[PDB]
Parts: sequence; structure tokens; C-alpha cells
Amino acid sequence: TTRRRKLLGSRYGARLAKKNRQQFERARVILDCYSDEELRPDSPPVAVKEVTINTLQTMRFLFPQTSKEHLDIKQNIASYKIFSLNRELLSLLPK
Amino acid sequence: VYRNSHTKRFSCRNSRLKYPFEQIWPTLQLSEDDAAMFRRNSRQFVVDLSQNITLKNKFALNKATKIPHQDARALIYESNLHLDAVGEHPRYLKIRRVTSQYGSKLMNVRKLRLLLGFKRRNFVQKLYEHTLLQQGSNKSWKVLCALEAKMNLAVTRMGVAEDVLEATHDLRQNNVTLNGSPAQMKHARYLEPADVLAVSAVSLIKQRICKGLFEVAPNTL
Amino acid sequence: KSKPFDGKLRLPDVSQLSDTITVSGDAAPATLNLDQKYMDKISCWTQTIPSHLEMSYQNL
Amino acid sequence: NNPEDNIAIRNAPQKVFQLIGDPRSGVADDVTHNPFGEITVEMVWHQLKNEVYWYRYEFAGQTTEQSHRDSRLSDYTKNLIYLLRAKNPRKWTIEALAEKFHIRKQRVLAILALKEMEAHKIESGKQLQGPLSPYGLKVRVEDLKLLSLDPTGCGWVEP
Amino acid sequence: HRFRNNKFLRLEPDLDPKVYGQTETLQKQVDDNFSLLLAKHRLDMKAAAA
Ligand SMILES: [K+]
Repeated sequence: TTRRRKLLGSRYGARLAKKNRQQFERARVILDCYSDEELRPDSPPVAVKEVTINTLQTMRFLFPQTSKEHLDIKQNIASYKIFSLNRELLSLLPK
Repeated sequence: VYRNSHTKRFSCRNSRLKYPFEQIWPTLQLSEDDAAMFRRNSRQFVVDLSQNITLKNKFALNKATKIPHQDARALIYESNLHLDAVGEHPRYLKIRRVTSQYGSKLMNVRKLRLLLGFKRRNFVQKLYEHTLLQQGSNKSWKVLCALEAKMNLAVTRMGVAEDVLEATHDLRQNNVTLNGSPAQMKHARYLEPADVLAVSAVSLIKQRICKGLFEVAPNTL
Repeated sequence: KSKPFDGKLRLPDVSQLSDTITVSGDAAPATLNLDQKYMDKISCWTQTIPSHLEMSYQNL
Repeated sequence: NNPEDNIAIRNAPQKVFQLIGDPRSGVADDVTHNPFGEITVEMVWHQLKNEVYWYRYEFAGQTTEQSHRDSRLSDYTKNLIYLLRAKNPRKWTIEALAEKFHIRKQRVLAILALKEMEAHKIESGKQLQGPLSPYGLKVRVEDLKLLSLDPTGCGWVEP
Repeated sequence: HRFRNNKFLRLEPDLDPKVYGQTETLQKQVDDNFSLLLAKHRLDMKAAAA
């Protein structure tokens, strides 16, 4: 007497290609899929422009010192983050 | 077999120790009396020194940090009249006989069954036969590799189960997938250097870890 | 009265630091740093992860 | 590249050439001992509340040191590998990244796969939501510069 | 400084994660900072207008 639905699986790449084709193409270039002759796809490689990372540990876990080296790293990340937000805002501010 | 030997408290038996049993489950909660019984295998009293020493201290006295894996047996179970048994007359020193091998050999096979999750002996025998055919020069290391390649033990290494027994139940419930889908022959196969394991019961496993470490989590965020 | 932000991300190459110091600047432990606070719970396996396994706790 | 601050240089292959005899009349290789090591075991931990002992087996324990560092790289280092690969795949090959960070090629590729999966979750909106939203960073590959510790002491310069 | 222990001049204590939750506590901290900025604009407008 289980209410849990049956689980039929599929490879991660298989699901991604149907949900977001752009991400799938980017992953192939990063994961070095164009170096081996046997596994080389026919489609030409796509250039990588933007990536996303998580900086929670680098900001609040990893750099506790008061030296200029640790302060500079945190400030640069904060400054870059604000620039990204401002670019998004400018795209919407105009009437 | 609703025996006491199939419970964690009495799972492992060793006849060469002062207390015959041995504790191998890192998450078992013992009572005060039980802890006292097990502690007798850790502390020993030296007559000439008039002090208590521990097993770790004994290794330091022998200058043992990294030793050949076959030499650790002589340190755990034997005694020396110049380091740890100084002051005892030679007449009362214990020396083993060639007739004690069978008890030791049977005990070690029982350990392999316990680590794998209370497996049957025929299961271990076939595992040994499998390694005889695989490539490699050191027989001892091939056995070790086979144990690691087992799926249920690998799930335990990930850190999502308290012990191997809990990991086995998770496989029967299909809480972990192999290469994107539930595994086939999950109890009999070996994992390869490029296999990918993922949790499908994400909500269940997250609750398990949070509850375990709730008391050791700081009260300041 | 200072130079404005250029708009580029500058990250130091921590790969050039000595092996006696961790990323955070503290002394590098020469052996596994185990604690009784975590070795009696489900974390005992986390602290003793082997070198042939790569585990991610964000994706499990 | 000094042994004091380079564990990798300490853990390097050894060229063994040992002889017994007289080089002017007759010599023979010294085969009276094994200088290549063997499998070792060590006791690592002892829990005093449950009386549990932990033993660690190492294939090459006698010819390596501090092998526990490889699998415990900081999150900052992993993100750096991910960004370098995206910035210039032509120069930052798997071989180059492995040599730079003193790890194996298999580990380099495995790290990239896990970081790529996490990035998709962040972009899709499954992680770093609510109060932790500000910590999801989108980085353009062009706007990235790697500093070096060229000046002796504290201080990172752009070139 | 008379407020030696209350270095940050807080009016209410921080929420306990073990009782209210980690996510709730983090959101409360963000709301507190915005309130301080809003209160600053509040006083200036009232003073300028009246
Ligand atoms: K049996």
C-alpha cells in the first residue's frame, strides 16, 4: 500500500536537452566533448560567454582576516554583483 | 535467526580480547555498564611503571605510525616483556600456539560479512573467486577494491546513511539512482570508475541529515 | 576622489601560495582534523571521505 | 619549487641505482631490500564514548605524504577551475589545469561536471533563493583577470 | 559609550534559528537594514515638509 509513483529514470543530459537546449550545448564545450574523434559531435562548437557560480562560502566562510588581501577579494565580488544588477535595472527603467 | 548475535550490541565476537566482544558500529549508543565492559580492552595496568596505558600509547612505545598491514596483528593481540609487560616474570607470559589460527581465520571472514551488511558466506566466497580472475598483482588489495566497488558501501561513503544496514534498505526502496535510473542487479554488481550516483528521495535524505546534526548545529546564524 | 570601478572581476591565483598555509591563511593541518563532536553521528563518514570519490552536498 | 613549501616535489618518483662490489673488478645490483614501498595500515581515531577504533589502509603509504589534501580542496579553488576553463578552453586544457592545481585529470573533469550541474540549478531558480539570492553571481568570461603573487610578501598584482 | 554591550544599538534580539528557522532569521536581518534606511528618509521628509 504505497502512494509513491513509479520512477522510470533517464540520463541527466537527456532531460536537459528537452528542457533547455542552450545549456546543453554550453555543457558539451566545457566538458571537453570535442577533443575525442569518436565522441566529437557533428555540430560546430559554440562559444561560452556567461557562467554562474556560488560565492556563499568565499564571502562568509573562507576569508576572515582583516588584511588588505581578503578585503579586496570581497569588495571586488560585491562591486561586480552591483554592476550586474544595474545592467538588468537599466533594461527596465525606460518608459 | 532472531539471535542476539544479529544485533549491533553483540554482532562481533573476538576470543583473543579480555572482553570477548568488539564494537564496530560508530553510531551505537551504549549504556554506562556496556561502556565499562568495552573499556577493558583499551586500558591495561603495568606493574613496574604502576600506571595505566592505552592501546594508542602502546603503538607509540613501539614507534608504529605506518606499518605493513600484516604487522598490526602482532601489536594488537601480543605483549612484550621490554615495553608493555616489564616486571612480569617470563613464566607468566602468554605465548600462542599454532592451533589458534582457525578461530582467527573464521573471525575475519565474519568481519567481511558484517561490513557488507550481514551477507551470507556464499556471497563472500564468490566475491573472493571474482577477484582471482581480475587483473592485478597484489591479492590483498584486489579484495579491498572489490569491497569498495559494492554499491551499498559506496552509498555509505557519500554520507547519506548512518551505516551500511541503513544504506541497504535505501536501495530496496530505490532512494538512489545509477546513471539516471534505478540500478539493475544492484545487490550483485560492481561500480566502475565513471559511475554517477544521485539521490532521488531528496526530501527524505535532507530530513535525515538535518535531524542528525540538529543538536550540534550552532544557535547563532 | 578615487579611481572608479573598472567593471572587471579580479581574483588572486591562490595556486601560488605555500603548502604550509590554507586558503584562509591559517596553518595547514598535516593530518585529518577529526572531532568528537561529529565522529559519533552521521557525519563520521563525511569527515573520512576517501580520495577516489567526489561528493557534492548541493546536489547530493 | 622548493621541498619546504612544495609537497608535490617531496612526493616525486625516485631514481634508484644501488650496487654492491667493486666498480673496477665486478659489481652487482643490490637486491637485499625493497625500496619501493608496500601496503601500510595506521590507526587514525579513537572514540572514547563508544570505544570505536578507525584504521586507514594506504597502497603507497611509505612513499607519499599528506594525501588527504587532494579530495579537500576549497570551494574557491573549484570555482577558479570552472572559470578558467570557460574563459579559454584552448589554453586551459585538462592537462594544464591538472598540473596547475596539483591534482589528477580525472578529478579535474569530475569537478567541472558537478559545477556545471549546480550552475543550471541556480539559473533555473532552484538554489540561492530568498535571503541568499545575492550570492548567485553571473560572470562574463571577458571581464575576468587573474592576479599573480609576483611581489615577495603580501600583495597581488594584475600581471 | 554607555551602550558597551549593545554595540549595534538594536531594539530587538535576533531570532533564534532553533525556534524560528534559519530562513526566517536571514529574512528578518534583511528587513532590519531596509527599515533603518527607510526611517532615515522618513525623518528628512517630515522635517523638510514640516
Ligand atoms: K552466514
